[PDB]
Formats: sequence, C-alpha cells, structure tokens
Amino acid sequence: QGSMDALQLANSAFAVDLFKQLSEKEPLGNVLFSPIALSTSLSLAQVGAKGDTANEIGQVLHFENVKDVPFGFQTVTSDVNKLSSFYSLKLIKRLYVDKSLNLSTEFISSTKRPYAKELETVDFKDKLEETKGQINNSIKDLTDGHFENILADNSVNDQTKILVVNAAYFVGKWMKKFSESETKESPFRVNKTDTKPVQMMNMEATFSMGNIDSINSKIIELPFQNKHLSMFILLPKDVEDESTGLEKIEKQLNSESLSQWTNPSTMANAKVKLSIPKFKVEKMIDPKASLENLGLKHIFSEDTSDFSGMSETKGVALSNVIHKVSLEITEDGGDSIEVPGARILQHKDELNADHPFIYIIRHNKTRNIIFFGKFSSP
Repeated sequence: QGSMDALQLANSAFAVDLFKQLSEKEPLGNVLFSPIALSTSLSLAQVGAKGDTANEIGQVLHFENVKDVPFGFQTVTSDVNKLSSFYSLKLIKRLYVDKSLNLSTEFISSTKRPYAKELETVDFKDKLEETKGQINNSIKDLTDGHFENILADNSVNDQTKILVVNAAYFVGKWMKKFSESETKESPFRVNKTDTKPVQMMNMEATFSMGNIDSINSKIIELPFQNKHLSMFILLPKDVEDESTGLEKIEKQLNSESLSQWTNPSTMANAKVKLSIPKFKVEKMIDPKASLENLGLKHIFSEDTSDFSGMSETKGVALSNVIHKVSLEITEDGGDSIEVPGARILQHKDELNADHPFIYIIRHNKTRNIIFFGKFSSP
C-alpha cells in the first residue's frame, strides 16, 4: 500500500505531462484520454525492454522509485475491472505481439498475473488479414460494441511488431441525478465573447468544493453512483484571456499542483447551484509524437529499441499505439437525500461550468486518474 501508492503519484505525474502535450495540438479543441490505460500498457512494455529503452520509460512514466510496479497495476486493473460489472464502463489495455517475436518464457510468466489478458500474440505477417478481423472484433466485444473498428486503413500492416491498443469508454451515472425537466439549451462561452449552443444540466444539491485563488478558479467533486469514481471539474471563475480561458491554469499546472487543486480533504460541502453541460466526447489519438517529446525516443526506433528481455529478435520496436476514448455525460444517476436546510447553515456557492474547463475522472480508492480531459467547446 506504501509503494502501491507512490505509483499513483507517478501515474498522475505522467498523466499531467502527456495532457499538456495533447493540449498544445488542440489548443482550441477538446482533449480526452485515459492516462491510466497508457501507463499500464507502457508498464508491461518496460518489463520486456532493457537497457536505455528500459530507463527511458522508467523516467517518462516516473517509475524512478516505485517498487513492485506490476503489482501496483495488478491491483488498479482488477479494481477497475470489478467496477466494469457495476458501472457502464470498460477499459481495455491490450498489447499485441507478432509470433516472429519468440517471447522469452521468463517474460511471459513474469507478466501472466499482473497483466491478465493484456498481452496477446498474433500473426501480423503471414496473417495480417484474419488478425485485423479477430482484433477489430475482439475489441469490439470487450468494449461492448462501442468501438467498432479500433483499426484504420494504414494503422497497421504486414510490418507490425508490437501494437499497443487502448480502447476505453464510460457512460456516467451520477450519485445525484439531474432532472431531465431541468436540462435546457443555452450558450456555452468558447472565449470571452463567442458562444455555441449546448445542453446545460441543472440542479441545486450539496457537493464538496473550494476556491483556488491562485489560478482564480473553483474546483468541485461530482461523484458517480456509489462514489467509486468521481469527476473533479476545475472551472475558472471567469474567461480572462485571448482564448479558452485556461491559459493560466495550463501554465501553473503540474504534477504537484494537480494534487493540491483536486485534494478532497480540503474542500467542504456546499449547497451548490450546479450547471454542467451534457456531452459525449470521443477522441482517438496517436500519442507517438507527444511521447517522443517527453523522452520516449528509442522505444519507437527500430534501430535503437532495446527489447532484449522480451525477444532476442533484434531490430524490433513499438510499431504503433492506438488510444480511443469515449466519455458520455448525461442526467442519469441515483436518487439523493438532500440535507434539511443547507441554504442557511452551509455555504450556498454556485458552479456554472458554461465556459471552458478541465476535468479528471479519478478512481477514489487508488486516487488514480482514469480519464483526463479538457472541454473547450461542444
């Protein structure tokens, strides 16, 4: 539990850095990815890789001092999977390897338990065809039909060695539901003056929250049914800059601060006048580029990648990396008991997220970020 927590920090640290990278590519667009599924996949990778490839990951993922990493993930993973039967969520991390890569049995057993069915071996060469049909279909069933073809046209070919595919979806069911009769069409500020119609959900209930005068914002925790997962929305008090309004946050945002900003043991409840937009967000991404900028250079290089402890088949590197994520937020949730009269014996703040905001969906038990994203507009 000691190191099985130093890991969450490492993950949340990486989770941030990658966030910023993707934030620069779609500076005026939304962002959405599951840092956790990515950490896990590259975690499994680092097991087989050696030398520099093994130390390049240890850093970019911040495992510099996290003992028993595969166990850490073993837990988080079984946790999130148990949660899949209850929630309408799925999080598939699968790393495919071609037969041509005769995998050391040491490595295969060394990751049999920590990474359940997260390591599959197929034939990309003499069978690229059936393979992409078994995969496309495989994933299409594990994601309960949300992800039809996780594969594109040139995503993969006859020359694919190692393929990391991360498909994840989650249809949110709140702890405290929103009334459909209360959802209403209204503008959403995309900048200081421009707005785009949207479906704002409204409710006045008790939620914990606080103010971060440092970046002039409001933070709030909207727990999902049974508090297993909670969504922390970080909304600035007002749009003060030439773009989205998160310019200052994204600047002052870092591993350390994110922890500070979304600390639930620093925000007291309040009768909030909550209004958040209803939204479905699907985003596929090739983090390859972003990762490079972070430190991963050798892992993709077929001429530098050192995967000794996996397959002695020299001249093999991480081919592609797929990562589709789909987050749907609606009114659905459970019923909730609202304290007697919190309008007088409790603060009566308000959170109108009608402008750009950042949000993270944290797994409360481990404190891991399952979904990290920015909502710049519809």
